[PDB]
Amino acid sequence: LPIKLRVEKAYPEDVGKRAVRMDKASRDRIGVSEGDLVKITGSKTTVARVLPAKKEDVGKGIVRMDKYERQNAGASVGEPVEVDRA
Ligand SMILES: [Zn+2]
Ligand SMILES: [Zn+2]
Ligand SMILES: [Zn+2]
Ligand SMILES: [Zn+2]
Ligand SMILES: [Zn+2]
Ligand SMILES: [Zn+2]
Ligand SMILES: [Zn+2]
Repeated sequence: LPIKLRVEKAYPEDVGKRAVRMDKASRDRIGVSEGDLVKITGSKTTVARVLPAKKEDVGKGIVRMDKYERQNAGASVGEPVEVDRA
């Protein structure tokens, strides 16, 4: 089973990276470490590398995604997506 996390915007420093940020609890729940590939599915599905959360975001059930990943997952900011190992 995947986990669900709420889409939020990427920090500018991560825009144009095929990568998303999620905290360690979230990584632990799907069994991935920083640098591994995750599958992300809103209404569409895409893949991206796992980055750790910024400190301000630890413990939040969010996943930070830039515009390209949001487009490819078919998900808007504030909507949940399913995240699983790739
Ligand atoms: Zn920064
Ligand atoms: Zn990207
Ligand atoms: Zn790993
Ligand atoms: Zn890093
Ligand atoms: Zn939507
Ligand atoms: Zn929000
Ligand atoms: Zn749902």
